[PDB]
This record gives sequence, C-alpha cells and structure tokens, in this order.
Amino acid sequence: KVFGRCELAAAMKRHGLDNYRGYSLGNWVCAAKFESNFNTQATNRNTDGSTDYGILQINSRWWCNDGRTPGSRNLCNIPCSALLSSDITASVNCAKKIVSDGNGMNAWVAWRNRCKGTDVQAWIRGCRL
Ligand code: NA
Repeated sequence: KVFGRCELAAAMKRHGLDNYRGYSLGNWVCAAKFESNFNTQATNRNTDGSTDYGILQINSRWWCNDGRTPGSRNLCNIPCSALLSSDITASVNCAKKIVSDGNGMNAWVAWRNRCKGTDVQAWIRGCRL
C-alpha cells in the first residue's frame, strides 16, 4: 500500500507512535517519507546481505527473520514479510523497540541525515489528527 501523508500520520497516531520516546508524529512521517516514500512494500538490499522492509525500512540484521541474513537476530519476533503489510501494526510495534534501543531515531540513518533538526511538523501540516 502507498499511504497518503495525512493517512499515514493518522495510522501512526492510532498505533501510539506520536511522541513515542519523545519523537513527535512529524519525525515518524518524515522518516517514513525518506525510507519508503510511504510504500509498505518498499525493500532495499544492503551490501552486508541484510534487507530493509516496509514503511520504515526495518533491517533483517537485528529486527525480523527473512531466513537469508546469516548470524542475524529477530528481536521483533516477526517474519520481515509482516513489515510489508497494508496494516502498519507490525512496523509500528517493531519501530517502538528500535527507537528504544539507545540511539533514538538515529537508528534510521535517513532520519538523521534528512529529518533530524528540520521543521518536521511540516509533515503533519493540514492533517486532521
Ligand atoms: Na534476522
């Protein structure tokens, strides 16, 4: 599924992402914009052979099982495919564990490089939330 901006903002809020670990909804929407362009089916193969899955491009090295990332963990206790669902529940639950890991949203390199320190509230501007 390709979400609308305000549509994704609403889904993330509904699943308690807004101000989760102190990160406003605009941070989450910005990260999703640059990770996936709001496409739940987005995948990206990394050089290390791990893969990134879904609206927030969660990686198989730590967070999900894809059966093809040697020596990897599955800390969200999910098949990586669950992260490609039109239903963002698995992505949001897993993102809550990731953003709790110690480095906050710096875990998403694209959030650090493209969202961090920017006017992120622009990403929920005009949305009925
Ligand atoms: Na894994």
